[PDB]
Amino acid sequence: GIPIVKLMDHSKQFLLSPIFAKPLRALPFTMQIGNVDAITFCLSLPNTFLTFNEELFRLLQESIVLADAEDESLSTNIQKTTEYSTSEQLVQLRIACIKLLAIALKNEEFATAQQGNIRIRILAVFFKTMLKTSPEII
Amino acid sequence: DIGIRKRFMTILDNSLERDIKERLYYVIRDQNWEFIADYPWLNQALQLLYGSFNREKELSLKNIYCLSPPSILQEYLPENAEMVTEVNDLELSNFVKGHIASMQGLCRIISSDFIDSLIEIFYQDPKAIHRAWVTLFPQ
Amino acid sequence: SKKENLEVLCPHLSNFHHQKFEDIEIPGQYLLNKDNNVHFIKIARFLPTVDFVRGTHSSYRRLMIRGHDGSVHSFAVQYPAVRHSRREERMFQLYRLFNKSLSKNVETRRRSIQFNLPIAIPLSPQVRIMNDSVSFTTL
Amino acid sequence: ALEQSVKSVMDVPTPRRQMFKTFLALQNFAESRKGDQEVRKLCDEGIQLSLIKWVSLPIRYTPAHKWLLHGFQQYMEFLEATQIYANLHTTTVQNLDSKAQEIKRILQAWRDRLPNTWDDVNMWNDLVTWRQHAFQVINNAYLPLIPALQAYRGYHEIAWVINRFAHVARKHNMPDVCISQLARIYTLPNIEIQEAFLKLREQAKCHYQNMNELTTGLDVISNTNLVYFGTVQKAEFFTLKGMFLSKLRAYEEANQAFATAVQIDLNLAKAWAQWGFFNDRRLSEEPNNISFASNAISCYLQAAGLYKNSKIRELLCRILWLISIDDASGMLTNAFDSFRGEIPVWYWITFIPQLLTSLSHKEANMVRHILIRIAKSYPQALHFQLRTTKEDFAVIQ
Amino acid sequence: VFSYEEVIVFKDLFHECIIGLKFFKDHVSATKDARELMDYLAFMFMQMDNATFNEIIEQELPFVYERMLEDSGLLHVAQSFLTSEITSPNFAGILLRFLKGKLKDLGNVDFNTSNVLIRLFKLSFMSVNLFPNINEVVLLPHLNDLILNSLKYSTTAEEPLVYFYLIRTLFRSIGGGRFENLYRSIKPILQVLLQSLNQMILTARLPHERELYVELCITVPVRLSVLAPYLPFLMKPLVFALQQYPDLVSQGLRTLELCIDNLTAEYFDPIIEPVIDDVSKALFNLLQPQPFNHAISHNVVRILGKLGGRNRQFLKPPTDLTEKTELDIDAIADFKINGMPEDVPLSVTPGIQSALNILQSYKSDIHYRKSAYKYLTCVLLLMTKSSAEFPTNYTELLKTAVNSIKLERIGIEKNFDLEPTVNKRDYSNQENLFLRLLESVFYATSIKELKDDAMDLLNNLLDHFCLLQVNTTLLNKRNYNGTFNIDLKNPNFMLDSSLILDAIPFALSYYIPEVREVGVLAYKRIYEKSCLIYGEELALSHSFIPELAKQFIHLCYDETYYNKRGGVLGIKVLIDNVKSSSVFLKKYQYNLANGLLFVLKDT
Amino acid sequence: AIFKQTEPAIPISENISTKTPAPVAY
Repeated sequence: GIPIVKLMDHSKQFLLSPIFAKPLRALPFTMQIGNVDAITFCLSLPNTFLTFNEELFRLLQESIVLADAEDESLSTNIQKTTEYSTSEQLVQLRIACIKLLAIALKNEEFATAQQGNIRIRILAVFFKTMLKTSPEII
Repeated sequence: DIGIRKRFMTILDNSLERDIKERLYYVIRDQNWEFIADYPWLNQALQLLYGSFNREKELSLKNIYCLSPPSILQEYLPENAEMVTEVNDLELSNFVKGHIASMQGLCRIISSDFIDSLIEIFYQDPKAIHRAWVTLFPQ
Repeated sequence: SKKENLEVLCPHLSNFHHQKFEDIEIPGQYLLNKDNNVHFIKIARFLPTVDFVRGTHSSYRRLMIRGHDGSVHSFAVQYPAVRHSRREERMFQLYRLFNKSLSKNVETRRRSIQFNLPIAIPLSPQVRIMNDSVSFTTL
Repeated sequence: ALEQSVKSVMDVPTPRRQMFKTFLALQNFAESRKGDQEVRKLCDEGIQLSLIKWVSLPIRYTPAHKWLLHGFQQYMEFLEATQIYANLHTTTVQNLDSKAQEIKRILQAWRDRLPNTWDDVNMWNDLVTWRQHAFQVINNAYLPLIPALQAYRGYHEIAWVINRFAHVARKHNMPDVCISQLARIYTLPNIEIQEAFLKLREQAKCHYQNMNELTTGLDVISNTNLVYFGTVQKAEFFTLKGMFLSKLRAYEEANQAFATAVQIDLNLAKAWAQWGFFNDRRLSEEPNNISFASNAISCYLQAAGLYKNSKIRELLCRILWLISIDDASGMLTNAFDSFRGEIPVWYWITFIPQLLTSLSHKEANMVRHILIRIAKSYPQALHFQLRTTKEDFAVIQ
Repeated sequence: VFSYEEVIVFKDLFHECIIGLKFFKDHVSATKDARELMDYLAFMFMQMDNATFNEIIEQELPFVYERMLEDSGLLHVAQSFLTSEITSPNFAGILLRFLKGKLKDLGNVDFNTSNVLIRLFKLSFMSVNLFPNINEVVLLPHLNDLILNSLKYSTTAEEPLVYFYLIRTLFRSIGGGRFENLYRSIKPILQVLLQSLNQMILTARLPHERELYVELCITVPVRLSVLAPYLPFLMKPLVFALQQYPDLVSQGLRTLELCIDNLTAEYFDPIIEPVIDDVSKALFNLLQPQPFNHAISHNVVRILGKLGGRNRQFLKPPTDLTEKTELDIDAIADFKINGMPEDVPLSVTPGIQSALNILQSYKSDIHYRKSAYKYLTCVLLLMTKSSAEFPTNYTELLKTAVNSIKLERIGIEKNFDLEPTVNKRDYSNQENLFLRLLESVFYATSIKELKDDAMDLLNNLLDHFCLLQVNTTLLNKRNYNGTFNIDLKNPNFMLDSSLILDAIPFALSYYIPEVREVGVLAYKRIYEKSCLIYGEELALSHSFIPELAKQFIHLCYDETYYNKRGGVLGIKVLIDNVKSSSVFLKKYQYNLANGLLFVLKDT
Repeated sequence: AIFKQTEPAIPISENISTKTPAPVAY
C-alpha cells in the first residue's frame, strides 16, 4: 500500500534533471520520444511534478507545429536519403508530443489560464495536425 | 557396409602375426596396395598396426595435470578441524558410496574401446588417419 | 579469475551503446595516416568479460570493443603508464611517417616491408590504451 | 617458322606454350578473316591447364600464383581481342563511328587493366608486347580505309603502352631501357597532345640522376619552345630548367627560372615545392634566422594548398621546423599570415603533438589558426591529445 | 448481367461443384478424373461476367480454402483460375487479399496448413510473372506490407522460417520489371534486419538458416545495375555465398561481376577492403579443374582476369597462421604393444575434431555417430580418471570439511616452499578440451538412441563435480584467515571444477531446445546435490548455487539473443527453486533486476 | 563518379570438353 509518487521521492531528480537540462532539440528521435513519454507518465500520476516546465511545452509545440521536410525537426539526421527508418520514429514522436499536450491541457491552471491564449496556440497545432496522411496521427 | 567390411578386416587381422615388426613389414614391404589406390589405405594399415596392441585396463594420461582429486584436497585443513566420528544415518552416506562405486567402474578405460572406436572415425574422416599415422609411426 | 565481467567492473561501458547518441570512432585511427575519414570504424559496443592478463613484470586488463563493421578490437589499459610515454609515442609517430616512402619504392614493396608500430593513444597523463591482441608474446 | 617451333614443343605442354599456340590461332583468325573460332577452344583448354597448375600449387597464396593470375588476364585479353577482330572484320563497308565505339570501349577497358607497378618487368613487358601485337592488327586493318574518308580513326596508341612501360622501368631503376624505350615513339611524325607530353616528361626525368647527365637534360628542353599541344607543358619545362640549373651551383639564375616557371599559371604545385627546396638548399649554408626563409615557407604553404591528396606531410614538417626560428623581425609571421588559400586541415592532424607542444614554445600563435581549423572540422582527432596535455599543464602551475 | 436469383444459382453451382470433388480423392497431386472436373469447373466460370464472378469467388474463397486443407488437389482449381484467364488479375486480387489476412497465422499452424498457404502464395506470385503486361499492378500494393509483416510476424512465430521462405519465393519470382522502385524505400531496413539475423545466429540452426539469410541478402531486386549505396550490407553475405555454400556460389559470383563491371574501381575498392582477404581466399578455392564445374570456375577466371593488378594488390603476408588449439593438441598415454619390451607413449586424441564433426552432423550413420560418442567419452573419462579415486574415509572427511566452513579464524600452518607455475597455454588448451568434451556429452542428449547413456553419464559427472566443489570451497578460505598471508601451502595447479560454470550456461544458450531442457535438468540436479551435501542454509552462500547464479546474470549482458535466453532460463529456474529463504534473493536482488532489465534494453 | 561504362562481356563457354592430360615422367 504505497503510492507511486512515494516510490519516487529520492530518485525522481535523477530522472527529471537530465530531461529538463537538455533542450530536446539536439537529441535524436528515440531520446525525444523517451523524454516525452517519461514526462507523460509523470504527469498522469496523482498530484506531483507541476513546477515550471513551460519552456519544454513551448519548444515541443513549436517543434511539432512545423513541417518535417528537410527543416527544423532534426539536428544531424537529415531526411532526404532515409525512408521508413526515420518516418516511423517521426510519427511516434509526433503522437507522443500530442499525447503530452493533451495531458498538460487536461490539467487546470497549468496550461489553461497561463499567458491567456496558450491553449489556443496548441489547439491550432491540433487542427493543423489533422491533415497528415497517416491514420495513426489522425 | 559395416558387416562385410568388419568381416573382411577381421580375417585380414587374424591372418597376420601379433608382433609390431611383422605388421610394420607387412604394411610397408609385403602388402600390395595397388587395388586400393584412390582411397587412403593407411586406414587399413593402421588397423593392422593397432592389431598388435594389448588390451590394457590401465590406460591413463600422464600429460594433463587433471582436475582436483578428493584425496589430498581433503587433507588441506591443517590443524583446526573437529573430525566427525562415524555419522552414518543419512542419505548423504549412501549417496557418496554409491557415487564412488559408480565412478570406479566408469573410469576403467581399456585400450580396446579407444582403438576400435577410433577405427570407425577413419571411415568417415580421412584426417584422423593423418593424425593417427603421424602419432603412431615414429613410435 | 582470467575473465571478469564488464558490468561488475565498469557498468557505464557495458551500458554505453544505449546512452550513446552519436558516432564515436575507435581511438587511434588518426595516427595511422589513412587519407580520408569516411571509412573509419565506429565503436558499436564494448564487449563483456574483459581479460586480466598477468605479464612478467606487471599485469593489466584487456578490454574488447565491437566495431560497427563486425570487427572486434582489443586494447590494453596500462593504468600506471610510466612518464616516458611521450618519447615512445613520438618515436612511434616518426617511424610511422616512413611507411609511405617504404611503399613507393619498388624493392621494399615487393618484399612488403612496413615498420609495424603499435598504436598507443593516451587518455589522461597517467593512463594510455595500447592495441594488444591475444597471441602477442615476448621472448 | 613459328608454327613448327610451337608444334615440335607442344607435347608435354605448359601454360606458356599453350598461350603461344592460342596466339597463333588468334593471329590466324586476324590476318585471314572468317577464321576458325578455335580460339574459343584454345583459350578454354588453356584455362583448364592453368587450373590444373593452380591446384598443383599450395592452397595459400605463393608468389608463383602471380604468374597464373597474369595468365588468366592474358586469356581474357585473348577473348576480348577476338571480339575486337570480329568487330574489325565487319567494318569493311566503312561503318565508322557506329562500330568504333565498341573498339574504343574495349581499348578503354584495357587502359585501366594493367599490373601493379612493383610487379616484375617481365610481366609488364609481356603485357606490353602482346598488346602491341593486338594494336598492330587494328592499325593494319584501318590502313586501306585511310584515303577513302574524304583527326582520323587510325589510332597508333601503341605509344601509350610504350610510355606507361617507359615510366614503370624508371620506377624499377632501369634507366637504360627507359631511354631505349623512348625511341620506338617515332613511328608517326606528328606531335600528339599526349604522346609528346609523357615522351618529353620521361626524357627530362631520365637525365635527373648520374650527375654527369644533367646537361643532356638541359640542352634538350632549353631549345624546345614550340608548344606540344598545351600551356601546362611549358610550365613544367621551365621548372625542370629550374631543377637542372639549381642542381649545379647557381644562385640567382635558378631563382629566375623558378620565377618564370611560377608566373605563367600559378597552378603547378611541383614548381612551388621545388622552389621551396631550392630556398632550403640556399638556407643550408647559413643560419636559419635570415628573413630569406620567409620565401621558403611561402612557397611551402603554396606547395601544400593545391598539392592535395598526396605526400605533403614533409612540406608540413618543413613549415613546422622553419617557423620555429627566433627572428625578431615579424617577416615569417607575415609570410604565414598572408597566405591566400585553403590550408590542408586533414594533413595537419598527424602533427597534432608537435602543434600542441608548440603552444608552450614562444613565437607560435600561427599554430593556433591550424589547431582552431582542426577542432572545428575534425574534433575527434584533437580531443584525447588536448585533454592529456591540458591535465599535464594544469598540475604544474 | 444477371438478376439476384441467377447469381444465387451460380453461387450454389460453384459450391456444389467444389463439394463434389470429394468423390474423386485418393480414397498439384490430384487424380485424373478430379483434374478433368476441375478443368470443367474452371472453364465454366471463365465466360461469366467478371463483376459477378468476383463476388462469387469472394464469398466462396474461405470455403474453398478450408476444403483445400482436406483434399490438397483443389489448388488445381485456383491455379487454373490464374494461369490462363481473362479474369486472372481479379482472382489474383481476391486471393492476395485473402492471404494478407491469413499471413498472421502462417507461422503458428501445422505442416499441412502452412504447406497449403505457401502454395497459394507461390501460385499468386507466378501469376504475376506469367502475365507481366496484364496486371502486375495487383501485386504492387501490399508488397512492402508483405515484406514488413513477414519480418514482423516472424518475431513472434513458432516456426519463423516460413516467412523467410516466403520472402525467398517472392524474390525468386520477380526480377526484370518496373515495380522495384517502390521497393527501394525498404532496402535499408530489410538489409539491416537480414545482416543482424545473418550473423546473430552464432549458434545457427544447422539447417538452411544461414543459406536462406545469405540468399535473401544478395539477390534483391534493384532497377539500377548497381543496387544502391547500401552495398556494404552485401559484403559480409558475399563472403558466405562464395565460401560456404556451393549452391549459392553461382549467385554470388554474379553479384561480384555486377560490382566489378560498372563501379569505377575507386568507389568500389574501399567497400571490399574489409573483406578482400576472405573474398580472394574463397575465390581461390573455386579455381579447380574439369571434374569440378567449369561454369563456376571460368566465372572466377573471368573475374580475376578482368581485375588486372587489382586481384592481387590487397594481399599481404598471412595474418591467419593456426596456433594449435585444443582440437590440435596431444594427450599422451602409454600403450602396451606386443612386439615391444616396454609400453610406448602415444596420443589418445588424434581424432577428436573428426569425431566432433561426426557427432554434430545429422547425415552421418548412427553407428558412426555412436562410435564417435564412445570415442569422446573415452577421452573425457581418461581426463577424469585421475580424480575419480576416493579415500576410504571420504564421508567423514566431507562432513568435516562442510561443517568446518561455519568456523571463524581457522589457523593456517605456515611453510616456506615454492610451487611450480601454471604454463597458461597448456592449461588453457586442456581446460578448453575438457569443456568441448563436456559440451558434446550435453549435445549427445539431443539424439535418440544416444540419450539414455548420455543422461546417465551426465548425472554421474554432475554429482562428481558437486563433490569436487567442496575442495574449492575449502580452498577459498585460504583467501581469508589472515588478510595478507604469503607463507601458506596450496595444491599447485589443476582443473578447478569451475568448468561446469562454463558448460551449464553453454547448454542453456544452445540452439536445440531439447538440450536446454537437459541444461535445466542439470541445474535442478546440482541444486538437489548441493542442498544435500551442504544443507539449505549455506548451499546458497558457498555451493554452486550462488556462483552459477552469477553466471546467469552474466548471460543477460551478452551480445546475442541465445545467451540472453539462457540467462532468463537460468534466472527463472533459480527463482523457482529458492523462495523459501529470504536471504539469497534479497541479497542478489539488484543484480538480478539489472540483468533482467538489460535483457529488455539490449535485445 | 560512382559508375563507369559497360565492360566488354566475355562469354564463357557452356559445353566445353577438354581432356584430362596423362601424367608425364618429367
